[PDB]
Amino acid sequence: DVFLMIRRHKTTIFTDAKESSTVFELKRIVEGILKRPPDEQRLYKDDQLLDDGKTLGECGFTSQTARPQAPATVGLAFRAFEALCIEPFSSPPELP
Amino acid sequence: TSLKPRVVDFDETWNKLLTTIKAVVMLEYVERATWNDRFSDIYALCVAYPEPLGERLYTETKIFLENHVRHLHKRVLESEEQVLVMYHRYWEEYSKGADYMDCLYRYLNTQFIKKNPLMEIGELALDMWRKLMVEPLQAILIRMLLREIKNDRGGEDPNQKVIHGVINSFVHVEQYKKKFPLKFYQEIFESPFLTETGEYYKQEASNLLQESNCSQYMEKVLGRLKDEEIRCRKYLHPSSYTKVIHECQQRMVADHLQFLHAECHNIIRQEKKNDMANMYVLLRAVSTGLPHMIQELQN
Amino acid sequence: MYVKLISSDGHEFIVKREHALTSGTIKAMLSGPGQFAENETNEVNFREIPSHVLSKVCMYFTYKVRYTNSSTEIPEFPIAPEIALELLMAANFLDC
Amino acid sequence: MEGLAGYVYKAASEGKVLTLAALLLNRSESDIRYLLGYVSQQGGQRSTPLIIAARNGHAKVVRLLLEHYRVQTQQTGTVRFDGYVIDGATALWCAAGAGHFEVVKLLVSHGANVNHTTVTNSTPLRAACFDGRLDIVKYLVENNANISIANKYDNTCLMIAAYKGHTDVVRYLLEQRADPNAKAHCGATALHFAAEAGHIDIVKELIKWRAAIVVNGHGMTPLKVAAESCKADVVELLLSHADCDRRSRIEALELLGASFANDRENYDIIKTYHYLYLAMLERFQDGDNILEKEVLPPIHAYGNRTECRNPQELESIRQDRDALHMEGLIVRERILGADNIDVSHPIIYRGAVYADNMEFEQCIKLWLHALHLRQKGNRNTHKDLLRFAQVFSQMIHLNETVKAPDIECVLRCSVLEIEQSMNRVKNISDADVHNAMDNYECNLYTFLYLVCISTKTQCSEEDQCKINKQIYNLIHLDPRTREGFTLLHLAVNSNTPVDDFHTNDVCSFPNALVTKLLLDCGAEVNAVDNEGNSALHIIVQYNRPISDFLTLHSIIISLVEAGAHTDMTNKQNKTPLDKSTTGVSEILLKTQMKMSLKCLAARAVRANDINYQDQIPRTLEEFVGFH
Amino acid sequence: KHSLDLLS
Repeated sequence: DVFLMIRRHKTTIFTDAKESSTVFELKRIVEGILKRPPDEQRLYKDDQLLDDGKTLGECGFTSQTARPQAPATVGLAFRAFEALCIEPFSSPPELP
Repeated sequence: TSLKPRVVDFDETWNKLLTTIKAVVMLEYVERATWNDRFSDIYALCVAYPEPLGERLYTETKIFLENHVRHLHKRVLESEEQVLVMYHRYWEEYSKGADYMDCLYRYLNTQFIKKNPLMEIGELALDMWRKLMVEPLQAILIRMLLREIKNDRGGEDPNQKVIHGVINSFVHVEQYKKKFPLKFYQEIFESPFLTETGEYYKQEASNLLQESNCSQYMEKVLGRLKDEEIRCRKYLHPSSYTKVIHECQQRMVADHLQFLHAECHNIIRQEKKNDMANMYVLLRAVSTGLPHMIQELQN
Repeated sequence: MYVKLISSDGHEFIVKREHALTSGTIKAMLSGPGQFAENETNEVNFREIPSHVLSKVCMYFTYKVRYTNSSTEIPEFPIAPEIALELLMAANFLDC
Repeated sequence: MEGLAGYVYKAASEGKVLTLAALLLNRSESDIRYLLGYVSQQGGQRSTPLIIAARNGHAKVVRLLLEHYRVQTQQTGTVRFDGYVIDGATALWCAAGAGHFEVVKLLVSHGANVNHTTVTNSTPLRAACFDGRLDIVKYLVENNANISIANKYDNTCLMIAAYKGHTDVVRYLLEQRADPNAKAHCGATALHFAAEAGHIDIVKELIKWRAAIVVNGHGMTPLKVAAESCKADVVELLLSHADCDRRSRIEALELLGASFANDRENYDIIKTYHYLYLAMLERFQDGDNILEKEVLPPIHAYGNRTECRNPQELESIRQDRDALHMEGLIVRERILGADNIDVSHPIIYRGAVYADNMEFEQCIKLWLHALHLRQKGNRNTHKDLLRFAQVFSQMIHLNETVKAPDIECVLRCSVLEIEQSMNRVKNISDADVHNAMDNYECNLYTFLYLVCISTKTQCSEEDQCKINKQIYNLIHLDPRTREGFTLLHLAVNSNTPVDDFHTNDVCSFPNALVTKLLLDCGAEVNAVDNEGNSALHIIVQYNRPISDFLTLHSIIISLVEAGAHTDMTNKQNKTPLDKSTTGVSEILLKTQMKMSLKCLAARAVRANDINYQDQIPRTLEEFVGFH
Repeated sequence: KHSLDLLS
């Protein structure tokens, strides 16, 4: 019951995982979606690296901080290392 | 560009939209980018500033449809003997074309037509097929159809796909009617068919009775009924299965009970097991078949 | 099974296909001569929806899929004051 | 000193000669016997340190124990697993089974029982050739081993060796005058076992030993056993034995040719036609002694063709794969009488392949014949019913009209199978009670899937009447799941298992139509399981109300209108309102709770323990028991 | 599937 928004430069992937899951599952998922093998992509969290070993339960993706109505963003970088260059969303208009 | 109401020129957006709806009703190829761009054009017309052009979009689409199905009607009527295969070729192109155009016109359907006597484009396109292509061709269609069914009874093998699609068109063309969706199909086809199959099987019952005894008439009748459960399964609507079988029963085995009840005596009192089984299956479906045979067996 | 909803800024919001078909037009945009029955891209190009509000639409898709049959005091959907009146016409276009 | 014995057992199994010597050092004679001779449990096996030393092939441990401690070679313990719970085996039997020649020589020289008998009369020589080591077999026979000693099922040392691919031991045992005419428990000889194993070398030595070919207990020659095994090499060596006459050799050629037409791993059209044509050629060549086959009348399941008597008929249907398979099946059952172990199974494979390419009508009738014969043979068909319901579900998901009389006869077979499982679990003891209950649950679930797919098909009035009659019969039979769930509980549950195949596209639980049909056939609407949950308690707990409110509303109103007491209490005294865990189901039940003075009066009677035995209507004693 | 896995 954790919801994540995996972020490329512009590409965003809306993924759902169990409360007890690790990084390898998300790597397999983004391999199945982006057609990129996991050996050249590493996930992130608020612009700091994450390892393939530890689980998302203690990684900071708690059920009350990654609810489906407001999922937590996750970085994604592909080897062509390249730094995280996530482009933010559009600027909302001011109140009329 | 955003989703706000903007000034739209109808005579240009519609021309940019007609080239897609004309190529989606004929099941031609339109690229995915153009198809996804069109969904904004119906939206832009439907929320155009300062007066929404939903009335103009719907009226022009209806005019284009009545100028397209009528073009198809001339082509189908242009061919003399191939009107069934020209109808079916122009129906499967238009039945799926109407559905795809209804998918395209979803915003018009759910925020202008349904919100406000008007018919949605999915209903309108089909209702304009039964007014400009079926009904003008109604006399020709339900005459060439019954000729094809009669030839199928005669041993010929017509195109099952074409006949089934044409007969299924009469019920699919009124799929959007809430009350009695099969009223047209029973009006245009079943009543002309049940009357037609009634005459044909009355003639066949009189012909079989003139060259066969009761020990052979029943086997031939059960052969016709077993074939009739197939000659109506691959041609007619599933609702017509019970009506055709029941009508061919009460034309061939219930209009000749006098022949069957009288010959039931000799069938039962000689243990003709192969004949007794055939009579029982025949006489069970008839309303008053068994209550005599039962008595005979008891005696 | 992963439809790619492009936005006005190129933000490709890849979302689960069953999640996106909760909206009528995305169901319609993939119906007809836009099916592309090859499970390769299945992309949708919203040339009129900004990325910042398409992201909220995607969060709504996930939220609705999660809390459809629950009705057990569902959490309120966070709509910022400035992004409303953009989300309103976005949900008008993408019905439901 | 129990921990020391476990340490001794651990050391011998691990082969720690240094640790075992240290543990056994400075130990008295009583201590040595206690440490060497005690039965220890580890990993589901109760084995002694000497027994476990032979299985692992620790010759140094075996030599150390036998030479110095002079431990007796008569210890008994449970050895091996996976269908082997053989008890009473000595250390020699373990080494022979493990294929360790050095341990066997050490044990026998120290005084091992060469002719030792276990609980199931198993000789160490029987386990010696089981592994496949010729030296162990040669050593035991030279140490006065009786080859003729067999188990209670009469499987000698040659028969157990012929199971595997050990050519060296079967030939060696034949040199030591192995009896070729011995009969097993089902009248079987060593030729029957070697024929099905596909070992031409073992089979060809038996015919050089004058095997004296004879049918088994069921009445099939070992040549026919290899004929059905699709082993052409094993079959095409008995013609030189000059004892098959002409009828036996030509029925094997047909059976061999028939078997190639229906096999998962031995299917080939060209080889099938070549052997079938050759069988037909030999029948119709001599002329004076022409061989004619007694063809059975055409079964409706077996297509419409009554074999191919004319030579032109067989050549004409060579290009037709369907007729090629059909002709093999007819002669397959004709030889065996259609009441053998492996008659229906090739038909099952034929239908399953026939269903993989959008062909259904002829697939169904093949499985009816397979279902018909296994019922005569007292064979459980839970898997057959499961796959049959799966195929119907696949048809329905493909919006294909499924023929209804097939569903009727399959439902009749289902209720017959459920009754067979009922009296089976009535007679079968605790030995296979778990398997019997598993098959029982599978049969009930398959019957429920069949009822669901019947409700998903638009059938005729008489067909629906027959289906409801059969369901009424099964309901009167009153099945009970191991949880105490009746037929009604499983039709309203959400935990009712559905197989992973296309049944998920059609069959689902709870289902309104299935519950309505069960209540129409007079199901026990107030049935109480072991826990106490009624038919109502199971669906008021349903966790997805809003998504399928139609199929919860329909079942709630159907249960209430069928007389389900809405105030019924389980063993914990929880009304279905209490056991709701949902506002929707609780209120939807409350709208159906017609409050009656009878319920309140019964609750007040049972609340303060008022003796109501035989002082009230008999129809009220159970009513009070509801509360 | 069928004979692929249901055969066994």
